[PDB]
Amino acid sequence: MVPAALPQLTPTLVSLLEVIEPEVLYAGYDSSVPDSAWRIMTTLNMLGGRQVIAAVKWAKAIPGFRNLHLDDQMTLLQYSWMFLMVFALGWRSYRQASGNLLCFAPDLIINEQRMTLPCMYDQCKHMLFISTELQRLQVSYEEYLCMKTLLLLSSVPKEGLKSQELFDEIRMTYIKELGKAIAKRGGNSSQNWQRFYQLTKLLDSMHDVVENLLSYCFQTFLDKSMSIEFPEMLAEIITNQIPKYSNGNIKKLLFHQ
Amino acid sequence: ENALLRYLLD
Ligand SMILES: C[C@@H]1C[C@H]2[C@@H]3CCC4=CC(=O)C=C[C@]4(C)[C@@]3(F)[C@@H](O)C[C@]2(C)[C@@]1(O)C(=O)CO
Repeated sequence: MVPAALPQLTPTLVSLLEVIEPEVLYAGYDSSVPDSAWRIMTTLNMLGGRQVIAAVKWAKAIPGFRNLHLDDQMTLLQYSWMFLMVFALGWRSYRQASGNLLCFAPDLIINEQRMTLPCMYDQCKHMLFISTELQRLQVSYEEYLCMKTLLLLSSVPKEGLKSQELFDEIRMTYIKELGKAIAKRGGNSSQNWQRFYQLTKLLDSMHDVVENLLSYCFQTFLDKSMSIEFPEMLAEIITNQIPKYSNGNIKKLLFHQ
Repeated sequence: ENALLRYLLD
């Protein structure tokens, strides 16, 4: 038996990331519904809006984020939300299912049969991919936390942000934090170099994954005849994101050529 | 155009 206590923070970025990471949300899933791709998609979007609200609260607590121009803050969240949602879905699916099942929430796990329904097959393959890479690379929780912050900071307007210099500084702090997370494992210098290379390749690969997923998100959002619903938060973000995406304004910040 | 997200951020 031990007394109740809050965990001990330390003066490191990863320690703060651990305390501000939002708790995993339950979907409040009514599993009595029949299996259908359209119903599943709506359910996922309603969960997604709740996760995005939690992610906005998380971003506000990231050191320096709130010091960027308010427009930069909105833009970064509009450009990165899908990255944040898919990477966290990847983490849950890796930790709970070794990347074999889509773990949206503890009460919403999409199995192989459901993932292979006619109109689920393609999108689920894309959604599950990053989980298989987290599994392959055996990513640690500290590595994951640092990488997830880098994803908030991986896409910017082509013309630059209003607070560009500060943004570059913040981004470099998390690149360095990722290196520290890798190094803490106790590998030698060569292994550290190799692992940093592999994890930054993984970060870069997120852009093509997200392109695959935004194609579904935007088409199901726009074609109202499909009757796939989105909550207000998400609908607003998507409404604002599409014009930037389609005008080619979303610039990816790649580590590698 | 960004009411909800702006509200959360403030
Ligand atoms: C293939 C796309 C990509 C999907 C998103 C992938 C990321 C994600 C992780 C979650 O934990 C909850 C909801 C989201 C954020 C999501 F799963 C839903 O929003 C449904 C989504 C947009 C999609 O299934 C649709 O476009 C359905 O309309």
